[PDB]
Amino acid sequence: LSAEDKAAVERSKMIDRNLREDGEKAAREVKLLLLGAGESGKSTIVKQMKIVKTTGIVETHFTFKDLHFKMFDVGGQRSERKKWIHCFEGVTAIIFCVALSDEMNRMHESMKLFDSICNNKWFTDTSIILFLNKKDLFEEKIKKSPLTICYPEYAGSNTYEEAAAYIQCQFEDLNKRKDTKEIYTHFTCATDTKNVQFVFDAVTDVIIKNNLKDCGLF
Amino acid sequence: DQLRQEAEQLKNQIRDARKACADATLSQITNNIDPVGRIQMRTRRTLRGHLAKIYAMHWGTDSRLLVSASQDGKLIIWDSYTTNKVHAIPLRSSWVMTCAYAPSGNYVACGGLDNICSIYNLKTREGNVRVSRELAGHTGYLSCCRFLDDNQIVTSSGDTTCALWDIETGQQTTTFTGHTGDVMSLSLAPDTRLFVSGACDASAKLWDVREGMCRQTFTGHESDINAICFFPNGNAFATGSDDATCRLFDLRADQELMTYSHDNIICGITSVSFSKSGRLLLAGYDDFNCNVWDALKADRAGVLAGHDNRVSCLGVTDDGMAVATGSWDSFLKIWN
Amino acid sequence: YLFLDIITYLVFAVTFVLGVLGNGLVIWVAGFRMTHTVTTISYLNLAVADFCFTSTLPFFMVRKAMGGHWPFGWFLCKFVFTIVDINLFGSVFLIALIALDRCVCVLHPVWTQNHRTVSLAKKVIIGPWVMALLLTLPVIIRVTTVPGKTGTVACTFNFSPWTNDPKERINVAVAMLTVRGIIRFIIGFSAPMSIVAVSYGLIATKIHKQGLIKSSRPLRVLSFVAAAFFLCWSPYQVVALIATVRIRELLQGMYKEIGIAVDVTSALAFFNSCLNPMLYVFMGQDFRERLIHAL
Amino acid sequence: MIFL
Amino acid sequence: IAQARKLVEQLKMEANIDRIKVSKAAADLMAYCEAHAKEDPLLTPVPASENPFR
Amino acid sequence: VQLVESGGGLVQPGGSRKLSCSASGFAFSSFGMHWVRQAPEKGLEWVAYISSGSGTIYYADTVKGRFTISRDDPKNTLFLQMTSLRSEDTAMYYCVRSIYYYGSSPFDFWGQGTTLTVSSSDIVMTQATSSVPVTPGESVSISCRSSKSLLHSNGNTYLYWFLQRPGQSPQLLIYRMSNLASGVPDRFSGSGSGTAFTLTISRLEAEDVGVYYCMQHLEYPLTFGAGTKLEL
Ligand SMILES: CC(C)CCC[C@@H](C)[C@H]1CC[C@H]2[C@@H]3CC=C4C[C@@H](O)CC[C@]4(C)[C@H]3CC[C@]12C
Ligand SMILES: CC(C)CCC[C@@H](C)[C@H]1CC[C@H]2[C@@H]3CC=C4C[C@@H](O)CC[C@]4(C)[C@H]3CC[C@]12C
Ligand SMILES: CC(C)CCC[C@@H](C)[C@H]1CC[C@H]2[C@@H]3CC=C4C[C@@H](O)CC[C@]4(C)[C@H]3CC[C@]12C
Ligand SMILES: CCCCCCCCCCCCCCCC(=O)O
Repeated sequence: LSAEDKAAVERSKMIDRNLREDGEKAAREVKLLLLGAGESGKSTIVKQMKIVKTTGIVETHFTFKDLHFKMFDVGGQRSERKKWIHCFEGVTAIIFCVALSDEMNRMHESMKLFDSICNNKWFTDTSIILFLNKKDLFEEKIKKSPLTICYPEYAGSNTYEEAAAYIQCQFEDLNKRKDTKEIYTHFTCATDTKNVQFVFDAVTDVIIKNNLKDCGLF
Repeated sequence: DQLRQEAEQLKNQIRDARKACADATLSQITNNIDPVGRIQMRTRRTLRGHLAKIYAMHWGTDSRLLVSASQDGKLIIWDSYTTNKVHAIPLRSSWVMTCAYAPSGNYVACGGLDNICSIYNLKTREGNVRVSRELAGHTGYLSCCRFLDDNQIVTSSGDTTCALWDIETGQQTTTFTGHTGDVMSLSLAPDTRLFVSGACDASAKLWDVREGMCRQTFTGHESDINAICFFPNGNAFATGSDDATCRLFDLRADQELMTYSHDNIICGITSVSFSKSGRLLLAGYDDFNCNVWDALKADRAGVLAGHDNRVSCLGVTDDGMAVATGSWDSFLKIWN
Repeated sequence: YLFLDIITYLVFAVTFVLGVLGNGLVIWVAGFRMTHTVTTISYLNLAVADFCFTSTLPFFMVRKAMGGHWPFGWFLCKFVFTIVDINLFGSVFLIALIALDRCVCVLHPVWTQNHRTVSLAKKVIIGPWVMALLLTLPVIIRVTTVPGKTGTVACTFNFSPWTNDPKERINVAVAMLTVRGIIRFIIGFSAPMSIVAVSYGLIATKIHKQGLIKSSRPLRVLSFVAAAFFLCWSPYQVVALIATVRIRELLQGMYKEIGIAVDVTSALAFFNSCLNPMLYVFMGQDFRERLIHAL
Repeated sequence: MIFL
Repeated sequence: IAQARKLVEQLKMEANIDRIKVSKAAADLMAYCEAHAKEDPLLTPVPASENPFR
Repeated sequence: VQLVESGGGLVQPGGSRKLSCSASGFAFSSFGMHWVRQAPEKGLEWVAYISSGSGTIYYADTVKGRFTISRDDPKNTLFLQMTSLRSEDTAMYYCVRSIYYYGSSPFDFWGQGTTLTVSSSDIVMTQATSSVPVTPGESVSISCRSSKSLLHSNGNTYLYWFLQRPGQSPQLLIYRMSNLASGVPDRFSGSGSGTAFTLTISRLEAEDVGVYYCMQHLEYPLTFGAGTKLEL
């Protein structure tokens, strides 16, 4: 049967208890993946956090209204994204930063990256939180530049509101999986609490949907 | 300029020489030997305790202890005979993608998206496992690492380069730069003089550990190479790629020998491993199943089924007595 | 009157076979083929209770078939009826607990993200079983076989064995059956129905006011579950209350249609233990996929 | 629950 | 350019390499595969005594 | 690595006394602990054992009831409470650490021990020889014998060898009958079979003189057997 094997089995069971405890502790964090096209406002978004050894992946931790957030930035990876993008298959949400101020066909690159991410085979049922940044520079440029430079098929008036709505619709019309995933859009503001409140509301919605699916009601 | 055309004519000369040095095919020679019997293996043990996808495993040299790495942030040492857990090492970064087990049995290693290879000492007077060294010179994610002689380790990364380190100093003794895409895997030769690396440029390269030079380059695949393994002799190796085929290359003929593919399978190959005598070739697939091929006749001699998700890692003991498979369903299985 | 008897026999037969099968497959799939979660643990407890109850139907069948004779012994009757009562109480309490769990998950997502764990589920699922044992102590204390003078033997409640005349035993039986019926109508029926109704009403109200991408499927499944529970259980409880109000007159054989209504509605009440596996585990797609994966 |  | 120089030099070093016949390599490969066929527990299953996994 | 014991002295018979053992320099919570006593001029006796996590406790038959062992992990403190002090409980007590997994070496570090003075076992290990004069540079062979076979179904032979130098604690030399301990010269070696075992020393030095003990770890009580003095 066992002579010293009993002590080894007891050690195994203590290790199992520790593993279960650590897993339960880790599963209560809300994980977000932050993406963008070459500093589109990621720095500002991370600066809106309230609360070097590595150069591969950056981790930011904060806490809002008793809910714990961990946000992962992989900007400094610059490898082939399809070799490691499947490591984030089960993240709660994807924050996507887009700068409105642009200027050589950079909005086009942002749209292409959003198309690649939103239609990815690893990110079906994953919701996107789309942040639009630098609205004031956009104000000034749209005052002294026509939107036809980027979008030649624009027809609406050359004021700010129609241009912003048109850009938002142009991004939101890239969602092929309209019956599975939802997109929550927000124009970045200068008030500290409002961005975090928007993220918190979207995350609560996604949590409710996941609970409904898990219970078998969805 | 004429440098590009010089390279083109050199390539034409090399391929013409390779065509000249070919007489027959391995199939023509092998079509008279006894086809091995159909293989039926069973699940002897199921190792459970990981809570997320398993990404790598490696056997100890005594064919009883094995290390596994999971993105729940954990590195577990398993006793295969009794399914007992010997050690559970927590990691600073949870985005681990590879692990190695030292031939002496004194150290383990792991790395991932942190671009750092961490080396842990398993035998300390304090009675716990402590991190002993952190190698940080790569600008891309670590994809593989293998120990050499308890003081030298070879690593490959997504920045298209390989490196040979010195553990106690922490400095890159050698750097190998010949690839154009991310390096995905490497395997050490039995004599530990040479090694082979596969990359996302669909090519394989043979490096000499001494002199830090590249001796040979093999092509033929259509997509990224995800796995590589030496033949037990040390004169050939096998590669698996995303185009749903395995290939066998020989070091001395500088040429492909055989292609293992079936029209009923279309998904990529995640891992590949030889048998003790080299007669069998095991390959893990995205279709949740492992295939056992006849390494000489190219016939699918068996199937290992039982995992509920992609089979990510594969290993064979040094005495050929068992096979370990690890999958994204967070379970390890022993087959015999 | 033969229509009632044949329909009762058919209901017992189909309930036994289908419930045993369904609950056995549910236990097999949920307890072995899957990794345990809170939801799977709750469904496993429900399946265990339903199976352990449904396994005892042939005893009811052979007692009714022989006209009331209990061919078995003292110990076997005590054991089988203790099992029956424990499993029925556990089933209703676990149904109420599942409803409350769904309500809390929908209404307080932040709390469940922080405190809904497998250890907590393990600690919580002890409550229904202990409550069932506490409520079932009377059946293990006072139930025994008694001989009917026609040469028969039937096993029932013996509240006063220390006395022989009917004069005191009638009063003792009336009082004990009255308190038993009150405890039954309150605890076994009103509380679970109230919990299920309030929970699913709150879920429907929130999911319809705050707005989702779609709402037909959750509402349909919730309505199916609640309506199935209510239809299966309510008539038996109401007829048992009618019986226990006039329980004294029943013992002297001046009421018989009450007894026949009781023994007909009992089959409908037991049918819920057979309907539970479908409505609670096979309305989900993944469970069906695993079931068809197994062969 | 049962009505004996 | 320098990179083209390095590439041409690498292919030059790769060109002057002795190559054996493919038939001889295949013969050696099958000879090794058959010389060790006895010592393969996966190729040849063993009874429940030599098996350490139950 | 330090284990320091405290709490000994002179005790009137029938009283109660508490000994403590403080650990510093290792992961105390991962180790099981043993109390082992040595009578004046006699051999070693195993007293008590508490496992890691305090889920398993073992006592010898001669101390059952009146002895209790326990640990406190945050302070790294093992301790033993004794009541009804008889006259056979005059001894020096040793605090020993041991860890159990595949390939580990138990019983590897011994404390210093405290003297307690009071005024007034199905397996037998028979180490036959008392004393053996030796000379430096000579090969020596100590032998040990067991009533039961120490081989187990899993292939292990649970025999251990300890050396006690004059005036110090014992230290492990060989564990599981053939595994040399860490920090022990290759001069020592061990072998045996089933019920007969031997420890062989190739060349001998001045610091090899002491008492040698064999120990069995196969079953519920741990029994040593009287030591073999090795003088010169
Ligand atoms: C009245 C008669 C039928 C009693 C029969 C009891 C049986 C059918 C029930 C009662 C308790 C149940 C077990 C409770 C514990 C576990 C562990 C869990 O992982 C599922 C399987 C298993 C093993 C259950 C299987 C079915 C079970 C054994
Ligand atoms: C047989 C009757 C009378 C007694 C009822 C006790 C049984 C049915 C109950 C009581 C406690 C329950 C178990 C408590 C622990 C767990 C948690 C998880 O690991 C699987 C379910 C499981 C295993 C429960 C299954 C059902 C259970 C075993
Ligand atoms: C119809 C009724 C009787 C069935 C519903 C069962 C409910 C009311 C009972 C059954 C189990 C009970 C729980 C058992 C475990 C605990 C212990 C502690 O952690 C908080 C209270 C809590 C959470 C109890 C709250 C009430 C509880 C949830
Ligand atoms: C089947 C176990 C699931 C665990 C949860 C089941 C219900 C137990 C009690 C939950 C909370 C009750 C009070 C709700 C309000 C709050 O918690 O803030």
